[PDB]
Amino acid sequence: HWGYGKHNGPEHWHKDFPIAKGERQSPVDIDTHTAKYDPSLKPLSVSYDQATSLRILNNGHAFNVEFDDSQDKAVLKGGPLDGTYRLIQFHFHWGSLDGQGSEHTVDKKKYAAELHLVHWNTKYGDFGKAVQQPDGLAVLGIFLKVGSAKPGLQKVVDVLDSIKTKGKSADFTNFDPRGLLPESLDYWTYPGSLTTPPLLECVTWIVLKEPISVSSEQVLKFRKLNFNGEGEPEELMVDNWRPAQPLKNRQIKASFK
Ligand SMILES: NS(=O)(=O)c1ccc(NC(=O)COc2ccc3c(c2)OC(=O)CC3)cc1
Ligand SMILES: [Zn+2]
Repeated sequence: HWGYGKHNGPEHWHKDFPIAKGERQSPVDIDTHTAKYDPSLKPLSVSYDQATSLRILNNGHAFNVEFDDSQDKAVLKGGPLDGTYRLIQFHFHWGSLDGQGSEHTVDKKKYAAELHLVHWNTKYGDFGKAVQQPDGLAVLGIFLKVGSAKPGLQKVVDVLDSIKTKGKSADFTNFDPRGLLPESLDYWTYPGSLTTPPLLECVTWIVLKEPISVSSEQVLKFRKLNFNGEGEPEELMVDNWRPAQPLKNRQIKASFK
């Protein structure tokens, strides 16, 4: 099956998922000089005060913190979006070394990790239908650099021992995702895709300019997770990122001058 190894990694995905060579694939390099300020972009509206986290799962490619998305509780609106997008899960991508790990890059710079807060357009009724639509998802991407610890991430870090291997899950209630945001909501935006199979071209990408700082110990703990299931040779969950894909016929717009 697909993964991030030499024999099943990103260069192989097109054989089972031909859209991997499509016209709006993600991630991309964000060339900050070529991104144009769009004064018609509105501020992002992040309404997470009623978020209800439920569970954390190691799915064999990352860990997902999952939310109750059966009502409008944690929603993203505004920015480039029309309508209301409900938070369903967040996860990260990260490297084996602090110098790599992000999916998006900024002037070819790689951050140590990248957080994806995944939301689906409520006009499509549930997540499975949304991913079949060109405006079905809005993913908020936030870069992680290594420096000072992020206090709001520590609850995530400390449960990872309990989901070391693929298929393990743990209760994860009462987690506040606002503790993962940077101060500024300035962003870049462009039309793209899921960055893992099935690579569907259903995502409005909203990538924040301001990274968050996490400590070396925090990302160290991400790197102790396993891609494999319990009882099967240990493969550390590192470098679970897809590299930048061709921009093709797309413009990245900036919300800020
Ligand atoms: N890296 S990315 O572009 O942000 C990116 C973001 C999101 C995805 N896809 C998903 O999360 C899938 O969600 C699901 C899928 C299946 C089921 C679910 C929830 O619940 C169940 O009942 C069992 C079935 C891929 C990539
Ligand atoms: Zn992701």
